[PDB]
Amino acid sequence: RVPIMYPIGQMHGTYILAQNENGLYIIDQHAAQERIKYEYFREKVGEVEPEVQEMIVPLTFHYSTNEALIIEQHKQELESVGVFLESFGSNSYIVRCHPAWFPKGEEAELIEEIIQQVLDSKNIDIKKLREEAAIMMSCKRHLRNDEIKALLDDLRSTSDPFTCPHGRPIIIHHSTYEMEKMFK
Amino acid sequence: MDRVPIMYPIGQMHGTYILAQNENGLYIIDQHAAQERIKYEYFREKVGEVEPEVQEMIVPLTFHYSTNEALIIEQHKQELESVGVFLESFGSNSYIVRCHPAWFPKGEEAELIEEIIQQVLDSKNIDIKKLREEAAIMMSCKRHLRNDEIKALLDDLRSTSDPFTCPHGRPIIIHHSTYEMEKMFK
Ligand SMILES: [Zn+2]
Ligand SMILES: [Zn+2]
Ligand SMILES: [Zn+2]
Ligand SMILES: [Zn+2]
Repeated sequence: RVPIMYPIGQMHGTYILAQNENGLYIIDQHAAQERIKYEYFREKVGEVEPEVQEMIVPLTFHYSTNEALIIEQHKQELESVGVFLESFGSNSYIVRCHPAWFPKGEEAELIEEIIQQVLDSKNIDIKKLREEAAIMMSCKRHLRNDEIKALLDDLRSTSDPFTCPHGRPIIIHHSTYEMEKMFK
Repeated sequence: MDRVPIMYPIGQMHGTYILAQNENGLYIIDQHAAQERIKYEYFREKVGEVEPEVQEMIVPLTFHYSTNEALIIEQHKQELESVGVFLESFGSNSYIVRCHPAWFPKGEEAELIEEIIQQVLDSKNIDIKKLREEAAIMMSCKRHLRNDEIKALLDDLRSTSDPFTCPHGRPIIIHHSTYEMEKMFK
C-alpha cells in the first residue's frame, strides 16, 4: 500500500513522477498497467459462471496421444480459467466460445498459451492456473494529466502497487529520509 | 570537465527538489544547493572586479574595536577593500562605512559587512584569496517554483563551473540515466 500520490509529471512517455509526504515516486507506466489489469483479471477468472461469448472465428487444436491425456486430466482446471475445449475427432479440439472479458483480439493466442502452460506443468491445480492465466491476461504518446491521475489512483488501490505480476518493480521510491541522505 | 547538456523541467516537489529530464535521463535537483552554486559564482566574479559601482548609505555605519582588531583591520585595508568593505577611520580605532558596492545583497548590507569583518577578526592573519572566497560564499546564502523559474534555474546551473556540487561540497544533482532507470525497472 501507499498514500495518495500527487503527479509531478511524466517523462519519455515511459515513467511518471509523483510525490507526497513520504518523498518521491518514479513509476513505470507499463508495469503499473499490468498490475492494474491483473487485479481485474484475477477476480474475473475466480467467477464460477462468467458471461460467455460465442467466437466468430472458432479455433481448432491437435495434440499427440500424450498431450490429449494431460488435457482430459485438466478439464475442470481449463474450464475454470475460461478455456472451453470440445473434442470432436482424435486428439483434436474446437473452441466455440470464451468469457466475454477475455482480452479482445488475443483470445486465440491466450487460449493456446494457457493450454501450453498445462502441458508444461503436466500436473497443475486450479489456484495456480488461475494465477498464471491472469498474469497472461494482464500483459495482453505522452499521457494526459487526467490519464496520469487515474493511473496513480488505480495503482494505489491494488494488492501490490510496487511490483508487477512478473515480479518486477512498478515503483522506485526515494523517501524523504533517503533524499536527505542523497544530498547531504 | 564535461558540460551538462540542456535540462528540461518536469516539475518540483515540496519547494525543495526540482525534477528535470533530457535524452540522457532524469535529474533530481536540490534547488537550494543549486541557487547557492549560481549565486556563489556570480558574487565570486563581482568581488574579483577592480572598480565596482559604489552606493552611499543614508545612515553610515559605526564600528568600534580594541587595539588588536583595529590593528588587524587596518592591515587588511586593501583586502577588505576589494571584498567591498570600506572602513573610514575617524577617531581612535573607530570606523564609519558610508558606501558599498551596488551589487550588495540588499537589506542585509550591514549584516554582511560585519560578517566579512568578523571573518577577518577570527582568522587573525588571512590573505586575499581566502577572504575573497569566504566573502562570495556569505553573499550567496544572503516556496514552490513555477516551471518558468525552474527553467531559468536550470540554464544558470548549466553555465557554472560545477553544476554537480555546491560551494560547501554537497551534491546538487542526482542523475538517473535512461539506461540506469531501465536497469532499476529491470
Ligand atoms: Zn507487459
Ligand atoms: Zn511485468
Ligand atoms: Zn545556503
Ligand atoms: Zn551548500
